Amino acid sequence: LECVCWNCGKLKIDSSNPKFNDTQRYRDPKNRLNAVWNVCKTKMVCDTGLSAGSDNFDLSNPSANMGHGGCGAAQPTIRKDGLRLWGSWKRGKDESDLPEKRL
Repeated sequence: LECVCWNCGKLKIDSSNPKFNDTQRYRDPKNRLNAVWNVCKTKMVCDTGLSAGSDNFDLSNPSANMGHGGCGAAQPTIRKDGLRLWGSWKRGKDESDLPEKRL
């Protein structure tokens, strides 16, 4: 659940991130899952393939602009409570907004 998007169900990360391929190197399925989850447990938003922060529009190599097609939905923080799972959404940078906690 942490590794997968909450709404579209797609992986939060794609081959775009070099760390993703570094994790993909692993042959054991368990180790691959551990690595991918370790990388993806920080991504709180389903990336839409548009890296915000790079203003250089390189037209020489269009091959590096095809995102997996994410929906941008905010991701929750998942915690274990006995036999239950709790998901806490956090919105924006403002600290006055209480996170939305749902079972």
